[PDB]
Amino acid sequence: MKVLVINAGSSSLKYQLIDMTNESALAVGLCERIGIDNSIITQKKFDGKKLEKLTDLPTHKDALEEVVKALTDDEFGVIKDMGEINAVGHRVVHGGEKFTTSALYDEGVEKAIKDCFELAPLHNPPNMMGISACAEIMPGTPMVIVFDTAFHQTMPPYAYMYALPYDLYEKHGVRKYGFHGTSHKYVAERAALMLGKPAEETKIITCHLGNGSSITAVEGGKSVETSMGFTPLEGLAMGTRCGSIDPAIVPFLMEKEGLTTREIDTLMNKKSGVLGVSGLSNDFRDLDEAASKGNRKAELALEIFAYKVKKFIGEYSAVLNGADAVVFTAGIGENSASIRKRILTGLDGIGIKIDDEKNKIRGQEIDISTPDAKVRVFVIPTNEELAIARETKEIVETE
Amino acid sequence: MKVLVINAGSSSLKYQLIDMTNESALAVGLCERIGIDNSIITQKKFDGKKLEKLTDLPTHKDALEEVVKALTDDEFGVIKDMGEINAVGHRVVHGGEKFTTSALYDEGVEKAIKDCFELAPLHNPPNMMGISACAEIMPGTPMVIVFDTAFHQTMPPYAYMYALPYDLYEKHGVRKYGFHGTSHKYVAERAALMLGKPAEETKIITCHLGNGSSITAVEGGKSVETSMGFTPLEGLAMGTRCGSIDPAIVPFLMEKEGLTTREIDTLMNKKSGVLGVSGLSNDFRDLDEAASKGNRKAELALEIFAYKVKKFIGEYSAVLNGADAVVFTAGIGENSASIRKRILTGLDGIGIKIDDEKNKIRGQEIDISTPDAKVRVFVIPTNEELAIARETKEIVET
Ligand SMILES: Nc1ncnc2c1ncn2[C@@H]1O[C@H](COP(=O)(O)OP(=O)(O)O)[C@@H](O)[C@H]1O
Ligand SMILES: Nc1ncnc2c1ncn2[C@@H]1O[C@H](COP(=O)(O)O)[C@@H](O)[C@H]1O
Ligand SMILES: [N+]
Repeated sequence: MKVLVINAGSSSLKYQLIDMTNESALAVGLCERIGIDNSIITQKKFDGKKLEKLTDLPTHKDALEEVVKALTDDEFGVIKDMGEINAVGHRVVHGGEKFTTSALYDEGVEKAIKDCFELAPLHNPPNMMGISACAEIMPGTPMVIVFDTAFHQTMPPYAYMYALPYDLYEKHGVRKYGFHGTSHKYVAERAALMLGKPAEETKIITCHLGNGSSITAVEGGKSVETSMGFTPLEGLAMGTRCGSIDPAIVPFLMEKEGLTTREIDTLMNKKSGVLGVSGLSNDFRDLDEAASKGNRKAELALEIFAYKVKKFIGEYSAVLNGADAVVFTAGIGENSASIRKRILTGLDGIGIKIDDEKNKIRGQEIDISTPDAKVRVFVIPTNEELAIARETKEIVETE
Repeated sequence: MKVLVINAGSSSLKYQLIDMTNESALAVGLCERIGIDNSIITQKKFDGKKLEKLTDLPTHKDALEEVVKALTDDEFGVIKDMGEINAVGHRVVHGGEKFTTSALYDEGVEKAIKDCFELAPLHNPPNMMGISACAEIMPGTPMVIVFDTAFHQTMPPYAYMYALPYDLYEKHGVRKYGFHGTSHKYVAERAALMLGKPAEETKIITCHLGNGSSITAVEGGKSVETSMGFTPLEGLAMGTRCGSIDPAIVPFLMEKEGLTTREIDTLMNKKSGVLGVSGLSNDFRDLDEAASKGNRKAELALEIFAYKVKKFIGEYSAVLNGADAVVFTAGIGENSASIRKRILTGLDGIGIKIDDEKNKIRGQEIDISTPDAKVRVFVIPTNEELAIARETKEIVET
C-alpha cells in the first residue's frame, strides 16, 4: 500500500508518498506561496533527484494537481498514475472534544473540523483546505484524519483542567488539549529506544520547536502534561504566537487600543512571538543570522524563546520527578545548534550538560550531552508523515 | 533607629512602632471607624498593656495625631516625644517601573504614584490617605514609600518582556512587574541565614502562598524571576484567580458569554481560582476539610493548586540552575502541612524531600526537609511590618 501524507498551511502544502510495504519514503515535496505571486513546488525523490516547477498555484486544489503531476513525473516521479495512491493521510490540529483519535473521513468529521476553526484559527482552516483540494483531485481515494490532540488524551484532570469556574469545562468543554501530539509520540518512542529501556519505564521531556513549539512530559510513553492548551497559542513563545502571557493583558489591551475580540486574537496569534519582538520576521533562521550580525531585536527575540523553553524543561522535571532525557526535534530543534545551546546552557544543576562540539552535528539522531551528564539530550529528527501514514494504513484496512 | 510602619485603609489605620536595634515591636495599634461614628483607637504595648480610647476620628490626619498621643502615653505608650520616631514607612502594592527601589516621599515620588492609574489595570489604587497624613503631622521626619514590585526590578530583559509586539512595552509599559516583593525578599534574607552563608552565595526559591500567590527565583539575594507579571493575575491558580491560562480563552469566553472587558477581568480575578473549581470557597482551610470529606470539586481544586506550585519549583530550578533551598511563607505556606505535602511530594528526583514529623509544626522558622535531601526546604513566617521597617531603615541610612 502507498500513502500520501498531507500537511497544509495557509499558503503551503507539505506532501509525502510512503510505501507502506517497507515504510520507504518514495518522495517528499513542498508547495509554497499558494495564493501569492511566484508560486512553486519542489520535490525530492529517494534517489536524490530534485524537481522544481514555477507555476502559479492560486488554490490548494491547483497545488494538489501539480503534486500528482510531480509524483507521476516520468523520471523524477515515483509512480505512474494517480491510482497508485491508495490512501491519503491528513494532519489536523484540533478535532475538538468529540474527535481525538485518527478516523476515516466522513461528513461528520468534516463538521467537527470546521466547528473547531475558532479553536485553531491558524491551522484547521488550512488543513481543511488541503482536505478539500484532496477531494477535488482524488475523490476515489480513501482519506484518514489524524489529530494533533490525540496523544495528549491521557492527561490527568489536575493538569488539563484550568483554574476557572467549573461550569466552563462543562458548558463549553474548555480544558487543555495540546498539539504536535503525533510528533511528540514519535520522538518519544525514539528516545526510549536510544535509552535501551522499555517505553513504560522511561520519563522524557519531548521538545517540538518549529513554526509552532510545544514541550510535553511523557511518562511511560504517555503524555501527562504539555505546553499548549485549549488552543495552540498557550505555552512557549513561537514564530508569531505570544504563548502564556498575563491574561489580564487581553482586557487591558482591548480597552487601551479599543480592539475587538477578533483583533486581539489575530494580534496574539499572528503578530506576537519572535515576529512581534524582532519586528523582523517569524523565521528563526533569519533571526539567528540577524542576531549574529548585530540586530538587538532579533537577539532579544531568540533570547526570550530559548529561556522559555528552558523554564519548561525545569517545569517538567518536577512533573516527572526526574527526567531521563530531553528531546529536541522539528525545524528549530533538529537543525539549530545555536538556539539549542541557548536553551541548554546553565542547567548542569538539574543534570543537563552538553558537548558543544557534538551539538554542532547536522540532522542526525544523536546524544548531544556529556557521557557523565545525569540527563541525556537527544536531537531526534521528527517523522510525523510516517506516524500519519501508519495511522492511515490501519484505519483503511481495519474497515 | 525607631521606625513607624503605617497601613492606611478605607476608614481604618494600622500601625506599628519598631525599634530597629532589636527589631522589637514596642507598640502596635489600629484606628477603626474613621470618618464615621464610634471612632476608636486600640494600642497594645509589648509588656501586655492594652489601651482603648474612644476619641472621634474625622479625617485620617487626626487618626495619626492620636497615634502620637497613644505612642507617648505616660503608662501605655513607648516614647516620650514624637521625636523618637526616626522614620515612617508605608507600603504601596503597585510600584510599576521607575521605582526600582523604595523612594523617600516628596513632591516627585507622589506624581508617579498618581500617574500609574490608567497605565495599569490594578483594582486597589494607592490609598494615599495614609501618606498624606504624615506630610503634615510629622514634617521633619523621613517618610519612606515601600513598593511591593520594586524587588523584582532586577529581572533581566529576556524575562520581564513578553513575546508580544515590542510597541506594547514601549508605548504602554506592558511587561512583567511582579508582586509580594517585600515578603519574598524578607523570607529570602531569612533563608540565607538558615543556609549559613552570605545571601550573595545562595540561590533560593521563595513561595508566598495566600489568597493570592506567587513564586520568585532568588539568585544571590536578588529577584531574577517571579510568577506574577503585568498584574497579580498571572502565575499560579489562587483563591479566586485563574493564573496563567491559554490567552485565547479570554476572547473566546467574551464571545461565547457575551461579556465586557471589565466583566471578563472580574471573572478571572474574583470568580476563578480554587473558588471557581470547587464551587465551594476561596478559603483553602475550608477546602482542605471538604476535600478530606469526599468533596470532589474541593479535592480537584487542591490538586490543581499544589500541582501548579510544584511546576513552578522545577521551572525555577532551571532558572537558578539548581536551588539551595525552597521557602514557604504566607498563610497557606506557614500553616498548611497538608498542602505543603501535596506540593513537595514526588520531587526527590530534583533533590527535594521532607520530614513528615517536622512538617507538622505551624508558624516557625524551621527546615522541614530530610537531612539527606540536597535542597533545603524551610518554613519561614513572613513579618510584613518588620519587612517594611527594615526597608524603611536602609533608605533612611543611605
Ligand atoms: N538551520 C536552522 N536554523 C534556524 N532555524 C531553523 C533551522 N531549520 C529550521 N529552523 C526553524 O524551523 C522553522 C520551520 O520548522 P517546522 O515548523 O518544523 O517546519 P518544516 O520543518 O516543515 O520547515 C523555520 O521557519 C525556522 O524558524
Ligand atoms: N492552617 C491553614 N490551612 C490551610 N489554609 C490556611 C490555613 N491558615 C490559613 N490558610 C489560608 O491561607 C490564606 C492566608 O491568607 P493571607 O494571610 O492573606 O496570605 C487564606 O486564604 C486562608 O484560607
Ligand atoms: N493586590
